[PDB]
Amino acid sequence: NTPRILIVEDEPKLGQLLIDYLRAASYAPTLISHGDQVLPYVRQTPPDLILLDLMLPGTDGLMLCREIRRFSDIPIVMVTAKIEEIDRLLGLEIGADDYICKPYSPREVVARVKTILRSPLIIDEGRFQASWRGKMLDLTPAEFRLLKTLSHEPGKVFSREQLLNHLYDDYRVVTDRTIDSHIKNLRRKLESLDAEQSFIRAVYGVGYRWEADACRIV
Amino acid sequence: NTPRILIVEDEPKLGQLLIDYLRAASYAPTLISHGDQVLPYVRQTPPDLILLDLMLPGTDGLMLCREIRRFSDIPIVMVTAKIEEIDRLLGLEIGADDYICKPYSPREVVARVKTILPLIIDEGRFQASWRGKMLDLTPAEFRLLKTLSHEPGKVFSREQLLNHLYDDYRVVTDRTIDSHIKNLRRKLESLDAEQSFIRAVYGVGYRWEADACRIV
Repeated sequence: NTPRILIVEDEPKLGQLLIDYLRAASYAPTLISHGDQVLPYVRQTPPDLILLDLMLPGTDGLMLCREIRRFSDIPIVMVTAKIEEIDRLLGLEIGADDYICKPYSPREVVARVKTILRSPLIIDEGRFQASWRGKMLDLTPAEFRLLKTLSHEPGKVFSREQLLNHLYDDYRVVTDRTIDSHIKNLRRKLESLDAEQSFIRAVYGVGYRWEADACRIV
Repeated sequence: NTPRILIVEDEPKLGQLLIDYLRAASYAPTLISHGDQVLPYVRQTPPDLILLDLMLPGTDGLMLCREIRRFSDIPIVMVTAKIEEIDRLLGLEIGADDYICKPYSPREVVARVKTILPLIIDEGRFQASWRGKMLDLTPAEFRLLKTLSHEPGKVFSREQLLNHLYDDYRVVTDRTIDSHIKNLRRKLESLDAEQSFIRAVYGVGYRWEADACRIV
């Protein structure tokens, strides 16, 4: 159960070469000698991608290309020139000032084929963004760290000193404000989206507590 | 004073074509057709970049490039590309499932070549620069720099500079005015020292003490 690729190529040597490269890339290559055979094959045995050699000038490639596109939206890679290997490049050491423009290699053909074939509170710490009921929140890095801290352990009272230590451990957080300022600001932005939800409770000298749902981390 | 680029191409049409495209990009192109000519040219008249076609007769470009790389670290682009296929495909509608496999065009290499190659404020792309050198400024530092330097000698209180940071929607920080000013001055003094940029007086405000900003 791997992606199958139909190679429409007349030249037998290159045809086999593309088969060798594609099969080695864990694909299922199939070769066709152009002509009438192509169309019914695409209808009965549809591939996941069509590698088509437009024998330019010819125009017979483009005509077949246009014919296939009429009844199917299967991706077609229109080969313009003659695909050749460059084994001279293999083993070549690339420095910091050595820029090698990509060749017209069967390797690069395989490469392009690979490219073509590819809790109301949600917090993503990979991109550092949060959302309440789907609505995005515009938070400063401190308001974010406090949001994730409280919402991860809901019903847990965090003292003002504890939250500071979560802000200290989080570089990308530099703050001249106080904890009370942030909590109000974060709550203000949360109440902007809801106003019907009890988000953060503040008991002086005791600490802050998240009184909403547990954040879902992505 | 523009970047000099050496083109090593044996094919005359593509050679002249690369010259035209590169010169149009405000560069200084020089074409060499033979492999025995380039090496002494790289010595006597060193270019800023070498556009080297991998496939030229007489001597292969790889033994040619290994030679240049031995006595210079000038950036070398290894070209394996040809002319572009216009007219044949001109007018064709390229769908989301239509992928064109074609060799690099002389337009594309010039594109790739380009990639390899006192106070001014461009409020468009939101950047600044002092004495040529660009400034890495946070949205608050930028807004503060423009506000202060637009009117040198004028005193803004911290209450007023807060009004500006509040009216700027690019600005979202956890820092105060005093920190941004300390920062903005720290980055300016990192460039050229002994030049007094911002003066801060408590209870009075802040004052830009240098030349005015040149906008856009």
